[PDB]
Formats: sequence, structure tokens, C-alpha cells
Amino acid sequence: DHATVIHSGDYFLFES
Amino acid sequence: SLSSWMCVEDIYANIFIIKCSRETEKKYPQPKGQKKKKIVKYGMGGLIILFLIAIIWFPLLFMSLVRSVVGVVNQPIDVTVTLKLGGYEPLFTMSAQQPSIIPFTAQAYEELSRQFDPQPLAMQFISQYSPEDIVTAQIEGSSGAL
Amino acid sequence: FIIILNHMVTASAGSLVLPVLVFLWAMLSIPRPSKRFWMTAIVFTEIAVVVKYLFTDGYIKYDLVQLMALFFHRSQLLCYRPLRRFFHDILHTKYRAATDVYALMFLADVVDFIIIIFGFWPEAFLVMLLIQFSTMVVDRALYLRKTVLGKLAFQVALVLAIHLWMFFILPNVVAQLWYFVKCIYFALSAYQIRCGYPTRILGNFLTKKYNHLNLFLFQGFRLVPFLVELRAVMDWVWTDTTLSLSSWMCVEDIYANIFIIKCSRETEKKYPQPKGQKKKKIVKYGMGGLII
Amino acid sequence: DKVSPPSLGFLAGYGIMGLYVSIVLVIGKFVRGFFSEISHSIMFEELPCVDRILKLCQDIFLVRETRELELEEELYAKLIFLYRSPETMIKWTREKE
Amino acid sequence: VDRILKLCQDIFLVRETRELELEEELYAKLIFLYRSPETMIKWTREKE
Amino acid sequence: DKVSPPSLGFLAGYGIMGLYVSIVLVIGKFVRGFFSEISHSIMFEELPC
Ligand SMILES: CCCCCCCC/C=C\CCCCCCCC(=O)O[C@@H](COC(=O)CCCCCCCCCCCCCCCCC)COP(=O)(O)OCCN
Ligand SMILES: CCCCCCCC/C=C\CCCCCCCC(=O)O[C@@H](COC(=O)CCCCCCCCCCCCCCCCC)COP(=O)(O)OCCN
Repeated sequence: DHATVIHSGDYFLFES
Repeated sequence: SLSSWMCVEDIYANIFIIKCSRETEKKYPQPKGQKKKKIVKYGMGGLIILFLIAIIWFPLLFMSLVRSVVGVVNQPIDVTVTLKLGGYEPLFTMSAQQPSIIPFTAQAYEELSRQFDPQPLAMQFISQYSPEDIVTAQIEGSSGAL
Repeated sequence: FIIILNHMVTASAGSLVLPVLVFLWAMLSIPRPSKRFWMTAIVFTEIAVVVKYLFTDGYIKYDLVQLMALFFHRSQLLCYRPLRRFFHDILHTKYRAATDVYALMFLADVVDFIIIIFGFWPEAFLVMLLIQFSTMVVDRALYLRKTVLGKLAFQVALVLAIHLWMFFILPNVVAQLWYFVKCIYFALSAYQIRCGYPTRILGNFLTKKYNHLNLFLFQGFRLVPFLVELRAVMDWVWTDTTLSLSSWMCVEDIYANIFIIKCSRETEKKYPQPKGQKKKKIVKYGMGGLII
Repeated sequence: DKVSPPSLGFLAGYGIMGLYVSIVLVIGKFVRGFFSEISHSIMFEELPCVDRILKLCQDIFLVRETRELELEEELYAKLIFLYRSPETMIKWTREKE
Repeated sequence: VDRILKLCQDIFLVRETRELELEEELYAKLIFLYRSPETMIKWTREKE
Repeated sequence: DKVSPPSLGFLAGYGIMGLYVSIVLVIGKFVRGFFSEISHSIMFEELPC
């Protein structure tokens, strides 16, 4: 679903 | 207090609006990676663009529309003419009123055009006036007073 | 240049044929304008000379220059169903080194806008202003959607329309310019229909180099009322995206502000300032002075 | 000469031209408002699940009804310390799936 | 502000080549940087 | 017929009616300012010590 991809970021992407 | 009352009321208003939008997007989901449909885009965008043109050009247009008006032929009601020698009582006085005041016929205007056709400055002046704007006051040559 | 200059001076209906054909047969021919274009131009200019001779003082001076310029070309170019086919070539050729001349096609349109407005010396001006605005919108659409067939059609329409409206209906230094600057637009447009659109068309224009000129032009473009907003909505409608408008406009704001910070970070690496050094009095008295 | 009596002649003069320009400027800055700093309120407007905050806001209201005003103060303290710590709002407003 | 400029320019590349699934996933990173004040002090630090 | 010479006749016309409405709108948005986004600056205005 589009709105469950837009609203699913976490702190692991902004890692290394 | 009042500062704090009004900060609780603002948090609630905005949490409501988010809640409403979260609901609509659960009842009507949209697939992953699906382009927004062209109709939605052209509708919303279209209106916005139009508003901007109508906040720039339209005001000017309306003001210029007001400027499209006319003028009124104010022919004289009375043409009062006096011939006075020095300090003395006028020798001649006449008041050419409505009937004596005759507006130019199209023929009298063509006659004027012909008479002044050799003078380009006279034709440039005559061409600024309509046959209704040019009046012949037929002033009677006998003094209307003793 | 001379074919178009004749129509600016004479302003007739005979000298309209050649400028139209320049913009729609010569400039849109892929390999090179053919023999037939040049021979048509020579024959037509000779005819007009004879016709005007057989009928004021000034009549055949600019046409002498024209005819002699067209015969000069010939000398250099000698020392070194059909409609469908013509169109087919333009649409599908193989000699298309691609280029992007939107930036400039647009600058010409801006300059025109200004002429119409500044020299307004009224329904005429009003209608023309709307026309120019509406052409600019359509132009953006065909750029973002990358259509060469659409640009061909827009050119054909506009060339004919302007050459008729401004030379029959409407009727002047102002209108003489408007025409020159619109002629430059029609030339640059034809280059794009002949060369083809590239692959990477999206992006901005001033955000490619991070200097000082760029910063000041970016910030200036933001100040013109309405430009920033209309760009954003227009690009949304025509580019294919999965996001809405609220989200489109939040990505565009993050980018504008990250650019401005990047420009300032660069300037302070090229021109560093020592630790603990007071700001010079001149800078202070200048900025502060103005504000006060 | 023809005389002239306009009806809407209040829109006349170069002062009216200057007025128009000024109007555009003002409206321009108003529109900018919506398109400018919309990135500064992403922390308070892009919340994933706003349900646990709706319960706190509705419990402040229940307490006001039954007049137990000591708990109105203690529940105001929770709402004010969620909006004063950007990272405890990313814990309270997460999609509990 | 360099690592954020790369995310903003990668959203644009994806829009060009029409791989719209990655436009959504890269919008999620940009929105969760601006929703956590402390992950912006990690992403925007001078890497010397 | 009676003639009429007003002293404060600048406040006349339907343009004056439209002007009034516009004033209300502007003041309305100004007042909204104080009651709208006051939750966005709680981090910088509710400091304990
Ligand atoms: C028997 C006495 C019992 C206690 C009396 C004093 C306690 C309350 C003090 C305020 C009431 C008496 C002053 C009347 C003026 C009201 C404004 C004011 O407080 O006076 C000050 C605000 O400063 C203060 O807050 C000092 C505290 C005095 C008022 C305290 C009330 C609640 C405190 C927290 C809220 C701050 C101010 C909010 C009040 C108005 C909100 C719209 C004037 O900024 P203002 O608003 O004019 O700026 C708008 C300019 N465009
Ligand atoms: C075939 C149907 C397919 C789905 C149709 C519905 C999906 C989209 C719904 C919006 C489009 C239809 C309503 C037209 C009115 C547009 C505004 C609106 O949405 O309507 C509401 C906004 O509330 C909503 O967002 C509810 C969703 C409806 C619109 C959703 C579009 C995107 C959603 C996220 C953005 C929020 C609103 C942004 C839209 C405009 C932004 C400048 C009115 O606040 P406004 O702006 O007037 O406040 C300005 C006052 N100065």
C-alpha cells in the first residue's frame, strides 16, 4: 500500500 | 489559564484532522508505486493556476472595462451675442435660442469638408467633431433690444 | 535576417509569405534547406519587384538587398505525398544530436512579456498579455511531457496565428520589437523540433553551480510574485509522480533551502575569515545604515 | 466639445495604478506563506498513528466534567512533555502492528 | 548539507527514469530526517 | 425637491460595503495567528528553569 511505504522510515536507514 | 487552555484546544483540533485523514486512507487504500491519476492533478493544479492569473490580469481588465464609456453632446441652449462700442450700451444684442440653433446636417458637414479640403489643418480639426457637435447659431441681424 | 527585416519595414501581405516559409519549411528541414527553398525565395522576390514596379518613392530598396543576399548564398552553396514524407523525416530521423534549449526559449518569452507590459501605449494590450501567458504554460507542458509532435503542431499554429493577427487584425517601435523577439523564439523552437529532447530534462537551471551569481539569481526568482508557486503546480500536473501536492511541495521546499545553505557554505570555504576577527566597520555601516 | 460624466470613476488616476501593484505584493506574500516554511512543521503534522494522543486529549475532558481537577493538572503535564520532546512523540505515535 | 542534497537529487533521478516505487521509499527517508531532530545532527555533521 | 450636502460622504457606495468585508477577513487571519499554531513553539517557550 502506498501510504504504508510513505509512512515507514526508521532509524536504521540513516545508519552508516 | 487561558494560554494553557488554548494550547490544549489546538492540539485537539490538529490531532482530529490527522485522525480523519488516517481513516480515509485505510478505507480507500492506494497501491504501492502507483502514479497519482491525471484527473486529480489537472483539477487541483488547474484551479490554483487559474486563481493566480485572476489575481493579476483580471483586476486590470475590469478597470479597463469601466473605461469603455461615452461622452454627451452638450449643444448650447442659448447663443448670446453682443456688439459693444467702448464704454457705451451695446449697439446690438441677440440671443439665438433653440430653433435658431441648428445642428449640422451630414450635408452641411460634407459642405464644410469641401470648403476646407485645401487646408489639411482645418480638415484635421473638422474630423475631431461629429455633425451633432457642430451647431450653426442663426443669429438674427436685427438687435433683439432697442 | 534580411527576409524577416523586410517584413518589419514593408509590413505588407506580400512580404508575409517568405517569413512564414522560413519558419516552417527551412528551419524545420533536417539536412539543409534544399534547392527548392532557395529557388522559391529567389523567384518570389523577383516577382514582387516586378509587380510593385508596374503599379510612392520608396518601394524597391530592401528587396534589392534581399535578392542579392540570396544569390550570394547560392554561390557559396555551389563552391562547396511529399508533405507526408517531409513530416515523417522530422518526426523520425536519425541525425538528431539532442539539446535542451528551454531555458532560453523561455527568456525570449519573458522579454516579450515585459515589452507588452512596459510599452502598453486597453483591450489590445489586455488580450495580448493573456495570450503570451497562455503560450508559456503550453510550452512547459510539452517540455515536461517530451513531445516533438506536439511542439511541431504548436509551432505551425503559432507562426500562422501571430503572422496574421499582428499584420491584419491588430493594425510602432514596440510592436516592431515584440516581433523581433518572437522571431527569435520561433527560431529556437525549431532547433528543438529538429534536434530532439534529451534524457534528463527535469531539475532547475540555477541550481547547477554553487557560486554567488547563482545564489543571487535564485533568490531573485523567488521574489517575483507567483513564479515559484506556478512552477511547482505545473510540474506536478505533467510529471509522473506517486506523491500528492502537499508532499510534492514539501520536497520542493527542502530542496530550495538546502541549496541556499550549500551556496553559503561554499563561499565561506573559498574566502575564509580568521578566528576572532571583528567584522569590518565598512560592512557594518553599510548594511546597518541602509536598514536604519 | 463633448462633456463626460462617469459612474464608476473612483477607479481613476495613477494612484489607482500604484494601489494595484501594492495589492499584488501583499497577496503574493500571503501565498508564499503556504509554500515557504512547510518543512518546519513536519514534526507536528506527519504523525503516523495519532490515537494515543487522542486518548489523552479526551481524558482531560472527562476529568473536567466530573470535576476532579487534580488530574487535569497531571494530565496536562503529560501532553506538554510530549510536545517538548520530539523523540517521545516518535515513540508514542508509532504504528503498533 | 551534502548528504541531504544527494537524497533530494536521487528523488529527481528516479522521477526521470520512471521507477516510481523508489520515489516512495526515498520520500520516506527525507520525511524521517525532518521528523527527528537528532538524526539530522548525525546526517549533517562535518565529516573530517 | 430638497437638496443634500453630506460632510462624511466618503463612506458611501457598495464599494464601501465590499471594503468592510475585506477588512474583516484580514483581521480574522491576524487573530487566527494567535490561536492556531501555538503548539509548534512549546519546545522553546515552556522551559522549566
Ligand atoms: C488579583 C490578582 C490575581 C493575579 C493577577 C495577575 C495574574 C494574571 C496576569 C494577567 C492578567 C492581568 C493583565 C491583563 C492583560 C492580559 C495580558 C497579560 O497578561 O499581560 C502581558 C502578557 O505578559 C504576561 O503573561 C504576564 C502575566 C500577566 C497575565 C497572566 C495571565 C496568564 C499568564 C500566561 C499567559 C501570558 C499572557 C496571556 C494573557 C493574554 C493572552 C491573550 C501583556 O501581553 P499581551 O498578551 O497583551 O501581548 C499581546 C501583544 N500583541
Ligand atoms: C475520484 C476521487 C478520488 C479521491 C478524491 C479525494 C482525494 C483527494 C481529496 C482532495 C481533493 C478534493 C477536494 C478539493 C479541495 C482541495 C483541498 C482539500 O483537499 O480539502 C480540504 C483539505 O483537507 C484534506 O486534506 C482532506 C483530503 C481532501 C483532499 C486531499 C488532497 C491531498 C491530501 C493531503 C493535502 C491536504 C489538502 C491539500 C489540498 C489543497 C492544498 C493546497 C480543505 O482544505 P484547504 O486546503 O481548502 O484549506 C485551505 C484554507 N485556507
